[PDB]
Amino acid sequence: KRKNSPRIVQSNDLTEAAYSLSRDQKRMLYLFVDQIRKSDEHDGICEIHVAKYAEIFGLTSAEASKDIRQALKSFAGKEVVFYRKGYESFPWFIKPAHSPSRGLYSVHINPYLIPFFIGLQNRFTQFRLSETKEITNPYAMRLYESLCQYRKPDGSGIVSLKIDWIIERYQLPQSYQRMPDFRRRFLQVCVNEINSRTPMRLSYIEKKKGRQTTHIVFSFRDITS
DNA sequence: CCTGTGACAAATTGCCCTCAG
DNA sequence: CTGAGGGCAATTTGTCACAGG
Ligand SMILES: [Mg+2]
Ligand SMILES: [Mg+2]
Repeated sequence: KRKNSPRIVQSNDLTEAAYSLSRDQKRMLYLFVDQIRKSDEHDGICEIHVAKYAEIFGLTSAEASKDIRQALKSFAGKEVVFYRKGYESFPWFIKPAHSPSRGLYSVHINPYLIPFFIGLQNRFTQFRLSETKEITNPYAMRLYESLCQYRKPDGSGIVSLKIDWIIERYQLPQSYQRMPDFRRRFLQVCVNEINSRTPMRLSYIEKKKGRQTTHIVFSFRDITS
């Protein structure tokens, strides 16, 4: 099969939020949201084990330590903003991470994010973790999550996304407001990298209005077709 | 206006090595 | 032996000048 990798289940509000995290931060953010789904009333305290992280992401003990230490530092000052319109901004962490023993980090998610993570019925995105552990460009990650929000059961879909919305929720660098660059350094990159490192296969077409290009119409099928 | 491309810069990659318990 | 450190060269991301439809 391919069903042994953990099932990531995030609310569509998180899928659509505007924030900025590295690949490495997003890698961890998948793990945290997994822990949180164990509540009979959860508090926002998560733990991270170097040794297991290495096995999941195919990295050496030493380099897995570099990756974790450096991102935990980079969280501070980083906000996530939720919409639906609507406008709300929260901090990811409320305390610095730390290590009570070798190999172990304790992080403290803002408890208020707990409902935005768990979400509402028939209103959520889902994907296996194995589906996304070989992506490098975090932007390629954000797009894949989005596509997954519209995946039918047979692993196929069609969705049109407006470009001014991608620049906003995915918080793209300034210069990609000039379409030639948006084309070259974001769209063609994140599409090839999905085609290569995920079980999804993707094509696209550009919706133009006047001289301006305004929407990307993404459609895809699953490799097991 | 729109487009693509060449050049330059600043950032991320996997990889190497030392050293402490 | 693991993992907390320091470091590096090659490749990928981000910016912007110039040329043409
Ligand atoms: Mg990054
Ligand atoms: Mg790394």
